[PDB]
Amino acid sequence: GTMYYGFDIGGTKIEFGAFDADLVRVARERVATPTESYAAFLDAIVTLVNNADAEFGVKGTVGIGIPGIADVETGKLLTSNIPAAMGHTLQRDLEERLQRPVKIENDANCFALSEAWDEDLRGEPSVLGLILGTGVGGGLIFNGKVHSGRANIAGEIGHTRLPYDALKLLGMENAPIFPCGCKNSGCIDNYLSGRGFEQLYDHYFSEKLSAPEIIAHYEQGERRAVQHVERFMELLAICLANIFTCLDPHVVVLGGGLSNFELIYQELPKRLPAHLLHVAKLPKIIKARHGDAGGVRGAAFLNL
Amino acid sequence: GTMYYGFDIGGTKIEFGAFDADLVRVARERVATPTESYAAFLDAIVTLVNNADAEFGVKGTVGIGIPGIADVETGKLLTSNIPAAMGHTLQRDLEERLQRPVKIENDANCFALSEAWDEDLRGEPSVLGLILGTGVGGGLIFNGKVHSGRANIAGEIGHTRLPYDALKLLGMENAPIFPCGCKNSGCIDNYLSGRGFEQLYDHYFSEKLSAPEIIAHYEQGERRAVQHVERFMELLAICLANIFTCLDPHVVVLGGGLSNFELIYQELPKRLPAHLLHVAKLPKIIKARHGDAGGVRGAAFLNL
Ligand SMILES: CC(=O)N[C@@H]1[C@@H](O)[C@H](O)[C@@H](CO)O[C@@H]1O
Ligand SMILES: CC(=O)N[C@@H]1[C@@H](O)[C@H](O)[C@@H](CO)O[C@@H]1O
Ligand SMILES: [Cl-]
Ligand SMILES: [Cl-]
Ligand SMILES: [K+]
Ligand SMILES: [K+]
Ligand SMILES: [Zn+2]
Ligand SMILES: [Zn+2]
Ligand SMILES: [Zn+2]
Ligand SMILES: [Zn+2]
Repeated sequence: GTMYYGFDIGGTKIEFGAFDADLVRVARERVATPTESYAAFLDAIVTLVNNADAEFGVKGTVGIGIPGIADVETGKLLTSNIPAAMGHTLQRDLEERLQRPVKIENDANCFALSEAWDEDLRGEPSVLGLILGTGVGGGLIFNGKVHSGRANIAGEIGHTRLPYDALKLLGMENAPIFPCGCKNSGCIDNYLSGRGFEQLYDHYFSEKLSAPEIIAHYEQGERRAVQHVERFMELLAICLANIFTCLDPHVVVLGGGLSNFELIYQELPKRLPAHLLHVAKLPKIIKARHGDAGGVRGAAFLNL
Repeated sequence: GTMYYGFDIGGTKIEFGAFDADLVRVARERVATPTESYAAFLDAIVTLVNNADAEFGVKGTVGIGIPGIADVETGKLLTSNIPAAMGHTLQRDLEERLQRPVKIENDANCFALSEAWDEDLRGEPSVLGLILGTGVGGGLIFNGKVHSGRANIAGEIGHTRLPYDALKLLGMENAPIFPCGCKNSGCIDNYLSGRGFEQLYDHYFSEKLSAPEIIAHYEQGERRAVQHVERFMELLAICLANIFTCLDPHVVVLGGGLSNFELIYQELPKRLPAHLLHVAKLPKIIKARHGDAGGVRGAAFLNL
């Protein structure tokens, strides 16, 4: 039988998953992300493939989802989330030290592919998978196929700069201009992420709270948190309206930590129309149907 | 046999074209854009279909390209460029008068489809057709098919707001914030168009010159025009790099009046790398291969 393996490699932990011909998840393991050695990164992955090869008596197709980009020419990763990985040719290493073809894909692309494979979305002309978590990431699907881009950068909406209307909301020349991991400044990755949410609160209120704690205070109706959340929802709507005016997606699926903030699903539909073109219609906006598993599933499904 | 008609309806004139089984253009007419009634708009179009039906002894497939958007639900056109058309159910009114299926498409979408049908681009995974003219328009092609969007708004990059790095180039709180036809403000349609090029020159130098005259003065090395052009090319690179970080197109084809400013093909490749991600690669950037005929050809090729 056909087995499909998937890996979701994150900053803090690696997640492994195995799916059978019916796509039933028959294995799930989480090891910590080995950092400060790349010998140790590599090992963790080939470890899990091997264990699983034995345990099911086969060697199945392999897919990897990682944050950042495999250079379309050299094969080397830009991934400032994973110190241990950066600069290496991850694909090639695994491809021989495993005796079979390895597919590699950006994490947001895996997420979008996982969500779009749902029966409900499979025939939509376009799907945008948006991760609002550690960073801001996008996966573009057109007629069921990932658009990965000339250099594997398609959907890197997190490294676009705040638009004018967002800057105006945040005070124009007084707006906080956050530095970015890509080395540019004012990229939305640092505003609409969970970390961006926290940095914004701290900028206006001079207190170093976590997103969950701000949100808890919001649910208690506390004044600063209510003001922060109003500002954040308007900022989110402005930024997304700019993106939707370019992409006009049929369905937008949200993932990552902030996708669990339920107010988003109420506030986005109310706030987007003001920033969209007058003749625009709202996309269908939905919370991820597979929770946190999109990375693993999409990585495995690269070899469907 | 098989004839294909195409119409390119602009602000100033309507252009008609007819193509045979081999795609040889056997007819070309240009009538003025009737704007004092919609009775007169409609007429101009049905006129030319009829003439051509007779003269070739057949009535073939019909495609129309127009600036703006036919409502994906009702059929009604938003085009503030064409007063006479706005609000009406253009498709239906023509689908009966001629007794056959009539396809309608945005002008930038037709342009991109016309360029993408070139043998050179036919198997490119993506093509962005970009019009820099009266306004700024984009046509998105993925694996050879137009992405028209949830509400026919895909590629409306002209109605995205200037990014932070563009505002910084133009002086931040001192940057000119131009009003837009869509009723938002700071849309790039009013900066990167031929009219935007003119308004920026006038903002900094208080003289009302046309784009051609500014460009002529640039070619003479004159101080103000050289300063303006340097600023404009940097603004163009910044805005496009933001868009390319989202879309990552394999090929970018430029059309419209400003696409004849040859300096763009030299300066864009030099200036884009600074504003793209470090791992990004330049798209193939090319001047339209069919000159000013993309509207007509793409409109005709809707039925291909
Ligand atoms: C180059 C880079 O680090 N960009 C990443 C992006 O690839 C990822 O999809 C997103 C969400 O995880 O976070 C970041 O914005
Ligand atoms: C809403 C609107 O009028 N947008 C148009 C766009 O449709 C067109 O493609 C572009 C280029 O011609 O100019 C404008 O930006
Ligand atoms: Cl001066
Ligand atoms: Cl220059
Ligand atoms: K992506
Ligand atoms: K368009
Ligand atoms: Zn960035
Ligand atoms: Zn507290
Ligand atoms: Zn606008
Ligand atoms: Zn002069």
